[PDB]
Amino acid sequence: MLQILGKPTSINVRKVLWTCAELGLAFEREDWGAGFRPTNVPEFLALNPNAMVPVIRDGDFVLWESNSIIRYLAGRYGGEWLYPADARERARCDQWIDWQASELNRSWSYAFLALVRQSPAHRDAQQIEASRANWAKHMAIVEGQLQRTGAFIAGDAFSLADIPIALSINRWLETPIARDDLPAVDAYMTRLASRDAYREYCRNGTP
Repeated sequence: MLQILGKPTSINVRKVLWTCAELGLAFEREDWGAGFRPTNVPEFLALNPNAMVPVIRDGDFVLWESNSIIRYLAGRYGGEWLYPADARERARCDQWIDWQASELNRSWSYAFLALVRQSPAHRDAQQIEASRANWAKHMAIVEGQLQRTGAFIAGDAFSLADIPIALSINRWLETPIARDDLPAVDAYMTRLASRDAYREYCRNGTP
């Protein structure tokens, strides 16, 4: 049985949990992470030298890095419907998956740590606002893409890219900041409410 190592509140663990549910996988999840079970111990570092979650163990195969994990699971467990093999279709998915991790996630760092995790080390009002502003610019890109598709982030069909992207949008919506009206974004999140796993792991009250 697939093992998922990571606390269920982590956005990156939720990418993995959502993907498992969508694909139809059985799994066991162990709590690891800040506030649950500390990862900076030898037994965990041996699995992931980053000491971060998620990590999966699939038989003797150990993998870390959430976007890499969800790609693996879709590739391994009959997920061609979710992550299409055709190069151009897959590229449309990858662009948003990769951008989510490299630009969107980066943008929200200070504001999220300050306002949601209330970190004692992130109390600079100027940097909170700077992060919110930058985050908002990235959310406007998400909005334009969804106006263009009128459906899902990569096109007409729910895909792997919607998992990182919707979870990111959920984080934006659950952070106590003033936000511009983004109607394509709102219509997308309403569209996703039909998916059981979105309700369970994405729009479930947790930032």
